[PDB]
Amino acid sequence: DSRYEHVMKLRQAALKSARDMWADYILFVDADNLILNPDTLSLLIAENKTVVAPMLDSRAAYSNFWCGMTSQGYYKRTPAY
Amino acid sequence: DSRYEHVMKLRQAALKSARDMWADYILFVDADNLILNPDTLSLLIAENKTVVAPMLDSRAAYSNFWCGMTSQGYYKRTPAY
Repeated sequence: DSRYEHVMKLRQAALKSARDMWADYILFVDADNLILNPDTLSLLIAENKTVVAPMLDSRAAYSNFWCGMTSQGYYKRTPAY
Repeated sequence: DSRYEHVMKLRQAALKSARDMWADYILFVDADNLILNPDTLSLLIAENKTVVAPMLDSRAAYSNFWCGMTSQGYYKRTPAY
């Protein structure tokens, strides 16, 4: 739980630091997320939605978007996955 | 001629602190002009031009915009004034 707390605090500090620089957008890459296609940022920016997140592939079913949380926020597959 | 070169050194050192902060627009007001009509900033913003300036008034003909430079950048009263 200390690691969860630290990650939350660090991301919150990043967001706070991106509001005092008067900056549109804040794109949160992480360690291993290989952003291959060079035009990712332009294609996300030119779409005008508040929180958008491209769908990265993988080797198996795993990806980076759910389709439904049941009662306490755990995966529930919905046939539109 | 030793005061001018301390005037520019205080604007060219201001137009540089509004380019490293990502700040649209910059309003140069010298502490001698009465900014009366409280909607001057919105009315200037909504005009969408590169360098725009309100036409303040004064007791005599002198206002803050010329209408022609002759050869050496000194006033010439074009009949459109």
